[PDB]
Amino acid sequence: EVQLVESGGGLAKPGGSLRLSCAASGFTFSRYAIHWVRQAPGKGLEWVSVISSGGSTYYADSVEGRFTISRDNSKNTLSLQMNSLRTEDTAVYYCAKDATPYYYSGGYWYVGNYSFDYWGQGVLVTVSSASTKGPSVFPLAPSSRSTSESTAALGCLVKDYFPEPVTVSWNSGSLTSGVHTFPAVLQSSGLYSLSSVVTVPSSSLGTQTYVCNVNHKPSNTKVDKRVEIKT
Amino acid sequence: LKSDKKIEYNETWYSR
Amino acid sequence: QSVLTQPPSASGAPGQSVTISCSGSSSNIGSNYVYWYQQLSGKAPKLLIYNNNQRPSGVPDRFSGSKSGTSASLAISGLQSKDEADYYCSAWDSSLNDPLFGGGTRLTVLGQPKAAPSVTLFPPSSEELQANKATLVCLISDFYPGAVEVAWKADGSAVNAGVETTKPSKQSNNKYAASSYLSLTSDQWKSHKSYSCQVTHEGSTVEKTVAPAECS
Ligand SMILES: *[C@@H]1O[C@H](CO[C@@H]2O[C@@H](C)[C@@H](O)[C@@H](O)[C@@H]2O)[C@@H](O[C@@H]2O[C@H](CO)[C@@H](O[C@@H]3O[C@H](CO)[C@@H](O)[C@H](O)[C@@H]3O)[C@H](O)[C@H]2NC(C)=O)[C@H](O)[C@H]1NC(C)=O
Repeated sequence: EVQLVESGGGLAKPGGSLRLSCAASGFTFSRYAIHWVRQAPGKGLEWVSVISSGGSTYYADSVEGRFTISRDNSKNTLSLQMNSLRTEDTAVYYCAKDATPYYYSGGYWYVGNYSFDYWGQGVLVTVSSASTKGPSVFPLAPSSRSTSESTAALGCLVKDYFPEPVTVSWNSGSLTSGVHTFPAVLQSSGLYSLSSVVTVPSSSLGTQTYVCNVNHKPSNTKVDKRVEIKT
Repeated sequence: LKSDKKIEYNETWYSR
Repeated sequence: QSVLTQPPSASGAPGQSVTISCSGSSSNIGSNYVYWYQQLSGKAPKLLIYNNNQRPSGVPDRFSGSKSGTSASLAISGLQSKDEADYYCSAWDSSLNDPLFGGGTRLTVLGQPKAAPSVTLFPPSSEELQANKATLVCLISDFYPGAVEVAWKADGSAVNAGVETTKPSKQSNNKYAASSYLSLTSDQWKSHKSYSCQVTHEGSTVEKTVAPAECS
């Protein structure tokens, strides 16, 4: 099974640096060029860089001079060092195996055909002047649930965090049915906010506790918050 | 320069 | 000689066919191999067609590729709902000495039934108000098609400042979800009798209303 497992990435300031890495297995590494292709949020694909088996390196015009690709054929590893980062560098980055092994033709050695049959899982790179910020977690409960309401929506507001992503579970992953965690909104301040909601039976309130577990890895923050209705 | 992104330019591949 | 031009969107009927075009120039599409990629929501791209019209191992023959002059086309027959994805063409440009991607084409499969949105409105918590702030949260889910309008009202008056609404995004059940946030001071929240989130979908408007709680 072919695998390209990426690591690195994260958040940097304009002018800062980040290193991406890609670990390859399941094929003859030294026979193929390996590329980096990126994709801005909600945007299209753009080829970033390539390194050949023999160490030949090529880069897109927008990143030439700022990015340095390298590989280790004995370790089956690849790395992309990214300096002088700009706002427009914000994207998910994939390592991508060239679908065509290097070949000799017409007097020249060719590194590949710039088509990509296997792709890594993708690593998020954010470049922004805002610093990392953990979220504030607030409970979302109705002001007063009438008896006619057999069910009740409980939730957690995960407010004013940066950068993405955030994960939410309920009762340490034991509550999954009826859970809806919404994609975050981007505020004008440059911070994100999301909400997670779960519909539970009203007869369970006062009998069952409902705790939301919020994980913001970019700030190394975890928050557990119990949600009750004050009625 | 790097006028052809399809070409391997390691001298070991052509003169070794 | 340009960036490959694809239509932003395309649609087709289930069990029928759709054709996604990709226009370039003589230095890319006209003289070089064309490749096609499929990208499902939240996933990495997948090689769908290579060398103008060849299918990789495991790609069904209902996916076909073709080239004509400076244009290329990807045809999908026997359309399934799982085919909803972004489709990208790609080709080498020898004038630019660069590999090019198209802008992508979002494929919609028609026939999915319309669904009215479920709307839940949350007032601010006592914690946040203790911090002198008040965020009102309007959660919209389970609607199709993915287009809603969100209006905020305060005791009948229109609320324009402090509103931030997400773009709709597909859920796991192929329906859509969205969120609207109304950021106020505690002074604003406590100087009104009620606030309302009004969600309009397909001309039908639903309304939820929250009010400062006396609790006593
Ligand atoms: C991998 O790529 C090589 C090289 O082709 C060039 O680079 C690719 C990245 C693409 O952008 C190609 O569009 C681009 O041309 C492929 O080899 C090439 O195959 C074509 C078609 O078979 C050859 O063109 C032919 O040229 C003769 C004249 O000599 C004409 O009579 C034919 O009608 C046809 O036009 C081309 O010469 C050839 N180039 C080389 C260097 O071999 C290769 O097929 C492709 N796929 C692999 C290796 O699986």
